[PDB]
Amino acid sequence: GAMGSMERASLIQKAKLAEQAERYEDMAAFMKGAVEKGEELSCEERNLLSVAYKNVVGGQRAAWRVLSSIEQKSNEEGSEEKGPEVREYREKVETELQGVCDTVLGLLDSHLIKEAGDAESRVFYLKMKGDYYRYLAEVATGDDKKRIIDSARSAYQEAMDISKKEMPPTNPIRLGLALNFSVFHYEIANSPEEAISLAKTTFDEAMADLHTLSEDSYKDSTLIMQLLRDNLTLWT
Amino acid sequence: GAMGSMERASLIQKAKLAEQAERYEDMAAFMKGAVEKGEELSCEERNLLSVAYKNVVGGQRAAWRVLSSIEQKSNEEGSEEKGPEVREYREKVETELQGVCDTVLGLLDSHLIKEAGDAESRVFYLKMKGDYYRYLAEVATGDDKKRIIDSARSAYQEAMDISKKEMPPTNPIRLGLALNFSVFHYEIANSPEEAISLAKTTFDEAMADLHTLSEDSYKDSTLIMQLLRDNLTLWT
Amino acid sequence: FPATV
Amino acid sequence: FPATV
Ligand SMILES: N=C(N)c1cc(-c2cccc(NC(=O)C3(Oc4ccc(Cl)cc4)CCC(F)(F)CC3)c2)cs1
Ligand SMILES: N=C(N)c1cc(-c2cccc(NC(=O)C3(Oc4ccc(Cl)cc4)CCC(F)(F)CC3)c2)cs1
Repeated sequence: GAMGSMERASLIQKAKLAEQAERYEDMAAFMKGAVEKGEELSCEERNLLSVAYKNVVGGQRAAWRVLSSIEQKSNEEGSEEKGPEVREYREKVETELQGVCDTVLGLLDSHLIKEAGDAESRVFYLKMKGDYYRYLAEVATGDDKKRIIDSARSAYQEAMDISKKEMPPTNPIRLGLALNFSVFHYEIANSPEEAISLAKTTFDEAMADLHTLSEDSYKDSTLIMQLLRDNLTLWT
Repeated sequence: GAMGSMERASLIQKAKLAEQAERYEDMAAFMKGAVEKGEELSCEERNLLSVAYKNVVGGQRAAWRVLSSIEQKSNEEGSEEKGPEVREYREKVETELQGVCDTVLGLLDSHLIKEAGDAESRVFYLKMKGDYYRYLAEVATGDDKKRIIDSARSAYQEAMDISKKEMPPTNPIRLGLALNFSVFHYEIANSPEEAISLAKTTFDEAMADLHTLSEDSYKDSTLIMQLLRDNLTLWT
Repeated sequence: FPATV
Repeated sequence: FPATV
């Protein structure tokens, strides 16, 4: 690691600076360096890690979608052959995306998940593991696609089981996990009914627990509840 | 060059795909590969090159400005010492920006400018040369700052001299050159009166030539004229 | 696309 | 910042 010579605290400081500068590739590299120091991550540090890679892979995914759409059109009945370039470049972006996902999954496997004992850390990391297998699934087409899907499902399921036992229904990590696992069902697993059921049950159980929250906790929980509702409106 | 094995036409095709995907670093690398094939660039190709690097360096400049602002505040009377990290990271971004500028200036010097004989190509490239020295000037602080400023000024001046002899006053390249040279005067050369004079004279001479244009040419020229007016409104 | 966080 | 193109 090229961050091996930098202090852990300096890496965290520079990750925050990179965030302010919207330099998310740098932010991700700094937080990878911090993880590789071997210490567990605090709550703030876990979110710096997740924010950085979510932005990096999110940009890759958007680019992949543009290129895949162009590629499909080049393959419709009537299209003028344009050669291998669209496929090649889509493949280039795809390989870079897979590399970022493998990097994140590698950090979770070495050794963030195995040292995560508290619900807030363990659920957070297992949600990330589901998310990055889901992004691999979005581009998968080979002998491995079912196995990638099952890896996402398995990570999400373990996170769900812990979250239901150890967190209140309004916990934003629990809510975001359910939101994303619901999207997994709809978009990856061809299970729209499961997606809708999960979003609705999550929303209703959160609604019933809002009365326990402070104003600031209420704001966070209702924001993600609104995303659940948004998806349900998209799907019904 | 890692693009040495790819066809020129494939590089141009992939630059256009990268643009559609908002992958401007890739776009710039593809167009650098195309320039390094050694052939002159067509009008479309010149604009692909400029669009790519303008987006890359524009993002670097925005990040540098964020970090420089944080750094200045850390140095105000009353600030808590936070160590070398803000300076280090600003320096990192600055060095990467300088590298991109040097790359573009290198392409112009080897050998785009020397082979550019038509006004539309030669003015276009000399404007780029002024622009990328201007971006170097924005971050310069050493023994070289005056010389960087004079290099920008010299490139802009040669472009201006050609444009006034060889292009109509509504030509969008001529207009954009004047817009940017005016900004150079205001922001780099500490010559706001020159900046204002140049913008106003450029605007008025363009106004008087609009009657010669088609509807589509009119649209392009008046768009950049509006940018001249916008700056004049900012400065007066 | 649907919302995720 | 002022406009450039
Ligand atoms: N960016 C930075 N420098 C910093 C961010 C933080 C910080 C602090 C507290 C909470 C969070 N965030 C979250 O717990 C999650 O994200 C949320 C999203 C929306 C809402 Cl309304 C609430 C939470 C919950 C859902 C998710 F999917 F698991 C992802 C994490 C972050 C400290 S520093
Ligand atoms: N992006 C792509 N794939 C493609 C772009 C083109 C193309 C085609 C014609 C003109 C231009 N552009 C310009 O001549 C400039 O830019 C303009 C900006 C605004 C306006 Cl209203 C008009 C022109 C003039 C000012 C400047 F500073 F010298 C920079 C060049 C580009 C073909 S393909």
